[PDB]
Amino acid sequence: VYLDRKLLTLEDKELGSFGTVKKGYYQMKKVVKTVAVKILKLKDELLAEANVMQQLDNPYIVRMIGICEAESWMLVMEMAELGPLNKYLQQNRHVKDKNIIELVHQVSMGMKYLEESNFVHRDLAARNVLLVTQHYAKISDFGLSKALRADENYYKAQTHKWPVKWYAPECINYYKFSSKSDVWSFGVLMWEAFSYGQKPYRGMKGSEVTAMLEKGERMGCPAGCPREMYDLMNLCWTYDVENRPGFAAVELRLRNYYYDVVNHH
Ligand SMILES: CNC(=O)c1nn(C)c2ccc(Nc3nccc(-n4cc(N[C@@H]5CCNC5)c(C)n4)n3)cc12
Repeated sequence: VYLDRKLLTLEDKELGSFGTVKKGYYQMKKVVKTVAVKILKLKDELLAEANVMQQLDNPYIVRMIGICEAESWMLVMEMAELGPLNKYLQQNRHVKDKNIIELVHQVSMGMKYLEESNFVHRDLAARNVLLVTQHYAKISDFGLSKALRADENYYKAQTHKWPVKWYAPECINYYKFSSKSDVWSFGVLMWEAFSYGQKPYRGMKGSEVTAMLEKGERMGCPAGCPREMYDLMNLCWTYDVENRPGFAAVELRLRNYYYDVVNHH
């Protein structure tokens, strides 16, 4: 878990600026590993974030190499070279619809695993999906993540920063976070991906988003997004937690549509 700082080389320039994200290199048993490092420069939160990641083992989740306590607290992770999914899509507007399905399906596989492992992500958004390649997505940013209690299906937040546009109505109304509330967030993530990284509920206040959802209104279908994918987004946005599908059902719908699109092309 605790890394040797002598074996870590950080780059001067930062990838993003909580703290900062920097590129580095970790001298391993034989090969040198390119890493992305979360630098605090909050400590308990970074250690809790590292503890969650240490427990996760899935191809569609960012792997943590370890933690290092130096001039600042550091979270060292395997590098996903292409960066955040939203920024990638904003910069590469010609990514094909089939490719977008492939990527959101990968996110759904990672989330199906998280749900099976009884962890709630609580910040599932396109800015928190990183690309290894144009055809390989991983989920990152476990800072708000919680291991569910053995006797409960949800995490109850004691007191209300929250990305409200990604949050299910029960998160807002009852401060209850479950895998079903991550399904809601995943619906918003699908909308962002098919909208090529555009922000959801454009120009609206958090209170206006709450009022809109309460009226039963939902975001429209993004340009070029297939009806089947929009139908899935709307299903993720099922107001009532009990009637909302879980990730096993969401991943299966995506898997089947993806292979239908693959074999049609
Ligand atoms: C803010 N800008 C960036 O992160 C970023 N910009 N560019 C150009 C990048 C290129 C590669 C990677 N590669 C990577 N590979 C593995 C892990 C990470 N991580 C990033 C976060 N936080 C960022 C804050 C919210 N979501 C992401 C965490 C926790 N891990 N990044 C990240 C970035």
